[PDB]
Amino acid sequence: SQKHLQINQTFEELRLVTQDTENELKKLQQTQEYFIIQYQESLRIQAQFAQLASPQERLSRETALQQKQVSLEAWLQREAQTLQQYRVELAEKHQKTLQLLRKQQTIILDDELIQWKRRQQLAGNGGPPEGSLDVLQSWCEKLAEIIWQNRQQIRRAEHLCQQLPIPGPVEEMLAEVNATITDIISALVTSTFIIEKQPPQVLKTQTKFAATVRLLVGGKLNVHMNPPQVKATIISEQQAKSLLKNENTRNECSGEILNNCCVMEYHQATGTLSAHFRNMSLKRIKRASVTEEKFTVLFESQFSVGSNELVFQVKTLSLPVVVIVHGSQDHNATATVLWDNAFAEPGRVPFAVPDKVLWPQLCEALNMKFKAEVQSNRGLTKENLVFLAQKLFNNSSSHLEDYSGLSVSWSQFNRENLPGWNYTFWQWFDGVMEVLKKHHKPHWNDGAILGFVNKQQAHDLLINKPDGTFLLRFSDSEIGGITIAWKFDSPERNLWNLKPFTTRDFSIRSLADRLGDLSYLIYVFPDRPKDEVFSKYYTPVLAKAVDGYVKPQIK
Ligand SMILES: CN(C)C(=O)CCN(C(=O)[C@@H]1CCCN1C(=O)[C@@H](NC(=O)c1cc2cc(C(F)(F)P(=O)(O)O)ccc2s1)C(C)(C)C)c1ccc2scnc2c1
Repeated sequence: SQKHLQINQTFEELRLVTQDTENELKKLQQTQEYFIIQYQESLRIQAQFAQLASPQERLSRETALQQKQVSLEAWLQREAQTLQQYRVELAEKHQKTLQLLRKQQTIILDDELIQWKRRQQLAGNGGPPEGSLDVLQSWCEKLAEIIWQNRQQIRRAEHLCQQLPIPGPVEEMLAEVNATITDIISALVTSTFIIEKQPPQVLKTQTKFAATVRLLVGGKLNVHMNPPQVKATIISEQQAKSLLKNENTRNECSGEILNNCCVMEYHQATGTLSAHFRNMSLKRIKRASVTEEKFTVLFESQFSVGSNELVFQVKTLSLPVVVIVHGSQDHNATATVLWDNAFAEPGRVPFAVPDKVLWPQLCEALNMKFKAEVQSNRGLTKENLVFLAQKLFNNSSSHLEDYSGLSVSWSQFNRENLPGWNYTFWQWFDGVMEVLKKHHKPHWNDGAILGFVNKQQAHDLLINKPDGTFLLRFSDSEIGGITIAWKFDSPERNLWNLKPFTTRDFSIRSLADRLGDLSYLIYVFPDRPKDEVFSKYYTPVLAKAVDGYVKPQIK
């Protein structure tokens, strides 16, 4: 990888300095224990002076006992300042380790984890998959091991201090180290409670749904031994906003979810601690445009780490969800989700989005969504984007760079209607994706549908072509309509436009079968023979058993 090597180098340095301070601490314990024994030897001198009944040998033993006393008192005094100096040195080393650790955690949590979440958010719009949490968990486990080893080293150092107090700067250094450890652990625990698999963002009521919540530090802390219950709740955008500023009622919810409790399972030979909610269902939704109303599944859990007196209340909000009830609401609910996933700013307050965006930014969102909806690598070309910009901005320019600095508001996108129509831009664009997705994925993928050309453009492309040359185009006046533009010289007219076919027409007779019926359609623009493009789709009429055919037979 690239910057991942520097992260791994910092982990190896943190591992080394943590081992060094463990070695210094064992030495500090031994120095203090030997000092305690030597202090008791100085008390043993005074008892020895009271044990000389004896006659002439009393003077010889007294002079030696006094010399031992002088040397031991001088040793004890030097050792007391050595104990002091080593405590300060150990505390300075712990401070240094915690500062390097804070910088490393900042990279993992505010950079790498945020990028993974942004990829997850964009995947909701058709973007490339976030990928596995394997390296994030591997990094978080190391942060947990290093913070924990350092915490138990400083608690051992504190215990040596309470057993043999030496007043001075050490107490303030230890208080500062304890405040630092407490901040690192809380940030790590609260930030590694993440949603691995988001619930659906266009959420239909009474529909079984799933979500997976994982705790990246579960394996390396005392959490997997007593796996906590995770509770899912649906809350409104306002309730989510109040929860973030801690100004909430502690129970506010906007509906009920069935099978909303789940105990995290620990998977050994992976180290993963996760709650797999597989059978959730929105039983009811409480409402305050319904299709613009955002909710979030709040996941919350409470667990302790290593000790009774160390409990965390973790909370994580899913990506905003639009709740629907009928299915016909999915199309408008999708626009709200699309704009949010694409244009949410980092560090925003629960579910704020920019009012307007630049046309190239919207292009990137529509192309991503289009490719995922039609399941093709054939997305929106520069010419398709120009056609869409012309429809949106009511502009004539055929140059994509002329739209680069133009902005599109949420209202121009899915509120106000296009120039002379009773529909919005999004309704039209989603009408195209829906008619393609429903019946024409292989035709779109094959290049059989030009689509994003206007009536005048189709006219100019077909004028000088042989009779019977045609193209398939998206209708301007009918949502989800596909119209045939064709050239065929006749006294009354040479360039023709067929009345659009919609999903109802396609359900009665497929596009390819209708094209096969029209004998005046001979070449698909530019020069491809019709049967070469559509014959694989023609229906081979099958005889029926009700008509006496005992075996499958084509008529
Ligand atoms: C009758 N059967 C069985 C057929 O399939 C034959 C084809 N057919 C027709 O001939 C229909 C019947 C009425 C006239 N007609 C036409 O096609 C005639 N054309 C038309 O009636 C029209 C052409 C356009 C083009 C657009 C447009 F370009 F897409 P837009 O971008 O929105 O401006 C919009 C509305 C119309 S109405 C034509 C060929 C001049 C004769 C037709 C076409 C589509 C449908 S959908 C349901 N019935 C039909 C019938």
